[PDB]
Amino acid sequence: FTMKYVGSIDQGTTSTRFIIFDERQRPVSVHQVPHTQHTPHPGWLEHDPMEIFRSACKCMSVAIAKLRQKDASFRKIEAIGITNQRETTVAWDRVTKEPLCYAPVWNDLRTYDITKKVTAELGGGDSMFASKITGLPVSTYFAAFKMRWMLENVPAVADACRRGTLCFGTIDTWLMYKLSGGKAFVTDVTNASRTFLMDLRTRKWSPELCEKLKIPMETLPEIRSNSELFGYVETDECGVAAALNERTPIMGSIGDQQSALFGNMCFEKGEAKNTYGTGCFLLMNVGEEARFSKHGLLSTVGFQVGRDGPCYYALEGAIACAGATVEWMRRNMNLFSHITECEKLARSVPGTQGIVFVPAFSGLLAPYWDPSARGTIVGMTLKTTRAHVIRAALQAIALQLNDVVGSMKRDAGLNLSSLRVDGGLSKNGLLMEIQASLLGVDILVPSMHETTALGAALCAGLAAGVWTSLEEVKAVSRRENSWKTVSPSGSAMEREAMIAEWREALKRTKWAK
Amino acid sequence: FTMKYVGSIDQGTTSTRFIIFDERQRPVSVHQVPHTQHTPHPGWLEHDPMEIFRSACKCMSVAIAKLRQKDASFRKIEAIGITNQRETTVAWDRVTKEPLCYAPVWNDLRTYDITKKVTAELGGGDSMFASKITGLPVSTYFAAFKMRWMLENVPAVADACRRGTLCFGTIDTWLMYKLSGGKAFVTDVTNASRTFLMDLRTRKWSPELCEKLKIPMETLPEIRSNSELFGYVETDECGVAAALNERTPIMGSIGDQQSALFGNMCFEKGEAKNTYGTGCFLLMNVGEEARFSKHGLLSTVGFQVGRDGPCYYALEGAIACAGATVEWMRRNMNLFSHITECEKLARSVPGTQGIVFVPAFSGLLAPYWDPSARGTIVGMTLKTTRAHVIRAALQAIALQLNDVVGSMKRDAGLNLSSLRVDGGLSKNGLLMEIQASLLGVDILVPSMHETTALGAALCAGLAAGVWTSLEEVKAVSRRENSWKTVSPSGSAMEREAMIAEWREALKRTKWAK
Ligand SMILES: O=[N+]([O-])c1ccc(OP(=O)(O)O)cc1
Repeated sequence: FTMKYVGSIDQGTTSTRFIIFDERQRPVSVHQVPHTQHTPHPGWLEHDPMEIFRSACKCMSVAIAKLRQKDASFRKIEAIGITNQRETTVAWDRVTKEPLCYAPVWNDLRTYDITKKVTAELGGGDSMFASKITGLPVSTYFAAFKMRWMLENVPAVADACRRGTLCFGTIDTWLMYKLSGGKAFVTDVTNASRTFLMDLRTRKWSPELCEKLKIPMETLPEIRSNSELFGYVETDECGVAAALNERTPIMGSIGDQQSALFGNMCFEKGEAKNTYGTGCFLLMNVGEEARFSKHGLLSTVGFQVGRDGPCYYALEGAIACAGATVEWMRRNMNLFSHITECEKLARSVPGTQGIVFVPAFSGLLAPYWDPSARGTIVGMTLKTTRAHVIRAALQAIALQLNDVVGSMKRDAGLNLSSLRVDGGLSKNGLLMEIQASLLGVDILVPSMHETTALGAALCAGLAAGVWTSLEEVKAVSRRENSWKTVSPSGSAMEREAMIAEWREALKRTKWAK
Repeated sequence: FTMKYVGSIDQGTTSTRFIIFDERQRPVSVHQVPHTQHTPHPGWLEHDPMEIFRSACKCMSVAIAKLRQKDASFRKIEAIGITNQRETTVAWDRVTKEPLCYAPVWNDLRTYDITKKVTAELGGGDSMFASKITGLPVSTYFAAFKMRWMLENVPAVADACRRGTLCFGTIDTWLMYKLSGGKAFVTDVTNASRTFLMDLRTRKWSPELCEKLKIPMETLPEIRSNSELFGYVETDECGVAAALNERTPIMGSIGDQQSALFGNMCFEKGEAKNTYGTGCFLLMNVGEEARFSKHGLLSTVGFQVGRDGPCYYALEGAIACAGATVEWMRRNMNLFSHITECEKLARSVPGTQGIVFVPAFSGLLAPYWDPSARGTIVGMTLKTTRAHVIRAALQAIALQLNDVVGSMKRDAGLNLSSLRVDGGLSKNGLLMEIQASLLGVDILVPSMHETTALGAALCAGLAAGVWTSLEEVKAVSRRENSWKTVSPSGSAMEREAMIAEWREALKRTKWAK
């Protein structure tokens, strides 16, 4: 007769949150705790993994306490799910159970040398040399290269290898270990697919790649699915085992972007979501068979519910961040003071009237991957004003979105039936409209924006029988969490012409070096 | 003897001033009357010649009246100089003593069709066909075309020519005619060199060009030098004769840009001035023989002191968007509000850190005439701020002058000796510093910034024997009216880098259509 509840640890780049969902998929208690963004050298970023673990734990205790106040009958959480910033890589010790050093983060660039050394000496100049095993190019992001760095550069890690005590893992594995008090060394397929060490289609580790990249398989955890028993919460770090009252299984684990994909109900092929945040990503569910990319996209696991469940696959494109760009204009250029001005300034003109603004501040991502491109504005006259500039920026973000979707259609051989939006600037109507116009499809916007956290809880709830199937999940959602829907409103010669402007502008972005 | 004074009528585009100078060259009295800007169609601008005449007479009597009140040694004006907006052309009747229409202004675009006709039907498509005679390209600015336009399109002008009663003249000629009572019908070599009817080398009306453009040599006045007896003031309009008290000679006449060149003492070859106004006009003194441009620059007369005395020639170049760029950043982009904030913001960063801001809003004038070039910013990152964008705008202005100056050096076979500056933007200390650094010459900023008015006052005063030579003229200024100097303060590698970024950036400006 009382509510069943599922727990979600959302371990992000800048903070950690615990969200408790009820069986109707509503966030009923939340707590958030930030952690320190250590940047020792230009271009490095690094996290304290004990800080992360303690944050996770504080979030669970405070969230649990806040719910108890709201619902005094609630005795236990059915299960806990983990979603996490991917690729960020932790090194720890099997016996001390303690980190050997700080965790270099997804967008950290200390792995640059090692990246060229790998392309050159292991894959003769082709970045895409192992893209049929991993689904990925050689890039600074991926875990194996951070792993490599910490073996070369960090004495205690180099040391711990010798002794057979060295564990490596992405943040899912790290949290999941420490929560288990040391008893669990596992990872899920979505996180593993970002190591550069896993085979995309088998979802097993690749001895070819470990051997080549010089990573002892002893260090690596057991790959499992996203939805199944990973272990139990058995730490009393900030009272957590106490607050949970019963022993609580961890039955969900999944990378943030996939988790947003899962939690926005993109279960069918052609369904896709655009997430905002510390980084911005478009993922498309492409179906049961992997799709590789000739147009600079990543091939990756969408989700796999259960060991024997079918594996859904995805293509992934990183774009510009509406948010970063908007904040830059406000805080660096002073083109407005508060975010409400932004949309009105953009709305106050009927177009860019000639200008294009390519916000390639740290290179061009998406189907272009040009790290020499820098932020550029073209076409300005004495009549141009900050309204045009702000507008052009929002157009620019829709435009890379479109080139990325273009690339996805080609690689995947499918259409994008719908785009779901989530992360902050899904709340800008004008942007949602231009996106809607340019892609020629609908843009869904949930009123329960909390969908990244939800994915992991759905994973954990499915596994534990809170919800019974993907069908029930979808139904409860349709029934409980409402969803605004933005429809296209463009010509074709508008679309063709705005893109034509865009094409010419990109030619003028090459700057660095 | 007693104290001597010289008056200067500074007849500009938006207002007329009268400045009385004392023999130490200090402005001791000023009055300024504006006049109406008639814009009968887009791109057209014209002026009321009798309103301008009345403004000049008002300014004279008020400035005089004000001076008697504050200076008991001021008995009379020894001579009057006239400086004027060039190219603006007035048509009047020898017997009614009055205009037959309003006066098309220098930047008036009604002459467009006529100049296309002239380029094809007389140049075979080469706008430079008569540049070796005139020093000038075919353009809407120059007076013959405005003369042609009024002949063709203003029935009263056509008629007056037929009766033999039509007078054409640039503003100097008109002012000197009406002040004369209708006696003097004269022009000075600097004004005449902007007509497209003068042979640069001889300084005579070219019978061929008058014949070819079908402008009759009977409509034109006598070309004299800048400094000599032109006539006397013989009107009592707005009480001017009663105020002058004693009969007063007119002994100086000089086009505004050349007047600023003279007033800044640029008497030797290699000496130049730049007015930093809305746009920039740079003039270099190239010496005693004409020099023709192979970089699109204008060849003109600099000055001529005394009838048939030595005649110094100049090269002239513009930029369109100097102060307009500061202003644009203020009103269109909100990068700042008060005008003091501009220099403050630009100093707050050590440099542009990668970015170039090419402010070619109305296109590139200067030695790379390109109307397809538009406003563009390259090089931006998330570290970029309005401070950087502002500093880059200062650098841009300085980089164009550099390019302009570079072309003058090539055209003349001379080094830039030094650059004297005036205009509002010369008060921007950082811009002058950046400019000295790039040109590797001293920049001279006069504290008495009334340099246009002074040029004409000096011409009149030399001719009247208030000052006896140019050496004396220089001596008094160096002594009395103190100059600030700004020396180069940068490395040759910072110079060469900034110019290399500038040249790279210029290749990205092509946009319009
Ligand atoms: O540089 N200009 O374009 C420009 C030049 C002169 C103007 O008017 P003035 O200052 O009264 O002569 C106004 C604008």
